Amino acid sequence: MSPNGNLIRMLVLFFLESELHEHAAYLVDSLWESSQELLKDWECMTELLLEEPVEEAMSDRQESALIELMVCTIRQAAEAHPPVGRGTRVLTAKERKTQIDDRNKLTEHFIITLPMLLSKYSADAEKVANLLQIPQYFDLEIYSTGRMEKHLDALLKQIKFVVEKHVESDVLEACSKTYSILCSEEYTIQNRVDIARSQLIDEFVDRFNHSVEDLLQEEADDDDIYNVLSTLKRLTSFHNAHDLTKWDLFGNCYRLLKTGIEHGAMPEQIVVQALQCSHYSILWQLVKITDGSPSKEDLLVLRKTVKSFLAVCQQCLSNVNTPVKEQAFMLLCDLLMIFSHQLMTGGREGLQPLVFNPDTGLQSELLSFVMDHVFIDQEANKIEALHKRRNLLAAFSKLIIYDIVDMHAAADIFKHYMKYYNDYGDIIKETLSKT
Ligand SMILES: Cc1ccc(NC(=O)c2ccccc2C)c(O)c1
Repeated sequence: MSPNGNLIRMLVLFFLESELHEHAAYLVDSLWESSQELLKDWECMTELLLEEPVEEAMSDRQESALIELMVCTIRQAAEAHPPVGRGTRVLTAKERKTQIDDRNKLTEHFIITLPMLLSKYSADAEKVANLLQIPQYFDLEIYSTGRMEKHLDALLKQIKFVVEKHVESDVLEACSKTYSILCSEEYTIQNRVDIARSQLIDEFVDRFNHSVEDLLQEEADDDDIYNVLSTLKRLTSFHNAHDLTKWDLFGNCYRLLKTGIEHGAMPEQIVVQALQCSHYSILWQLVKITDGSPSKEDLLVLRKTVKSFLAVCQQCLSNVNTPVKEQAFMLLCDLLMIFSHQLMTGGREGLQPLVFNPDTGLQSELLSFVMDHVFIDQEANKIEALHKRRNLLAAFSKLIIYDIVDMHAAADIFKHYMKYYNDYGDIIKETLSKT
């Protein structure tokens, strides 16, 4: 009760104070054979996080660490195997009997408790985003069984509160996934969740649309810019896993982008988002046309939209801000691969009119950006910045293999930059071997 509250309050210390476990998930896994009972006392944890102290309190850092360890205990219990990167795998009678029971306990528990956790820590992005990893492991049918409808409203009350307080990519993406999980995976609750959502959205589209109109008509306030980007972000986040096509968002994005090309004076994050949103709008328009039995005008309407957007993305390569160029490029290398001749695979030859071949002028810019923004001259930030350029190239690499860009002009650049490996490599190899 308080005995297990000591063991866990010291476990959060042993993890934070010693460098002996860098990864929470690995720590929990290592103790799991020996210390399962203790590590599945979720009532003990949720207590320590919600209670007020008598004496000694918890530190913001230690709180964050309990939340993180907790989620890792919830996963290991649900999945009933060591985490990604410690695995090997056939449960026995009892192992499976235990798993079902653990899933029951953490669902029955967290349905009640997770609304309250979110409540208290509502403004802590890192904490909120880590708590929202928990529903995926719910036995969601129990939002019926336990007559627990009151608590599902309570999660949704709190998820609404978070998205309304937050603009960080981690929180919103975390909130979005949670809605996807609460939806599809049991009809019983699907209808209730669907409404809380499409009302959540409506409030944000009305807010975005007014902001957009505010911005463009205006001299343009620091607020005008706050409001446009603030709302857009919430919607872009959601539009990846949520089919927001019914709200014509592509329209206002396309205006913001067009205003930022024209008068050259659109803030860099508005543009990047405005893009990423448009792109999600387009992918969703495509799916409805793939799975439907679509008409001639249908194809030709989406086509006109795609060709107008491919031009925006191309144009946005010229934007001063390199975050824009990177996005612009990343979408160009995606879109040109999607609306390639591959689109006519699986007897879907009806889609010919959608296919796009990128011109010389565009191909010469898709080379430009590589030479300028992959292959540059000159701590934690830089290993991350590298894997990005890596991805930017790997996504351009796909266009080279299927001759969507001039493959010869590309390999000529790959010559020019790999020179010092062709020209001096052997000599540097055998040298470093003998030291
Ligand atoms: C995703 C995202 C990023 C940034 C912002 N907002 C701001 O940057 C902002 C707003 C008003 C006054 C000062 C600042 C710095 C936002 O709303 C959404």
